[PDB]
Amino acid sequence: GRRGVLMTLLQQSAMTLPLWIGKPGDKPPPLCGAIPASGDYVARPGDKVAARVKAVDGDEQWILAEVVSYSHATNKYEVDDIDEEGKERHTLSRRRVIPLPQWKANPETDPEALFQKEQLVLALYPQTTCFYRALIHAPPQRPQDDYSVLFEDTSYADGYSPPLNVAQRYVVAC
Amino acid sequence: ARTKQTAR
Repeated sequence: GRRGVLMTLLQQSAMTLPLWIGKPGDKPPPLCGAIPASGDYVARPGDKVAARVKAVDGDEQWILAEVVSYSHATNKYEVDDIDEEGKERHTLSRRRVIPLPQWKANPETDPEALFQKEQLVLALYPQTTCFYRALIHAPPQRPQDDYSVLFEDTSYADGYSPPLNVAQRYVVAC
Repeated sequence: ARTKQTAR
């Protein structure tokens, strides 16, 4: 069903994210883990993004999406929802598009390319294709590991979810 | 998209 197709697609993308393998003297590039995009970077068609989209009824979400085009005439992207049920190709300003990392940072070689404990991030919430505010609880220790995060969640008395796992592909700066 | 509100 659609649920399964979606979750499978998310796994595929998380798992296929290449590990950055430098040699002595190299630094992790832009979009390796937590290293931000260069100033005035523009994502390429096919690249995955978090995209701030307003529904017809006004609800704003950061959704998982893919760049379709960028117009230098208007400085706007087109992006497509990675969910087939999202039938609208969205036009967005650069401020509504955050490139996802193109490399996984290896905690054993480039730990400065990971988010620090208690950093505020946007992270994809389990069983969804959307990003929400969270604090880093634990970084990955090994290249296969997920982040552990605490989502802001007003259904808890302290305002945070328990530790939930999110892959490096799906954690970006807030 | 699949939202948290839908998910929960």
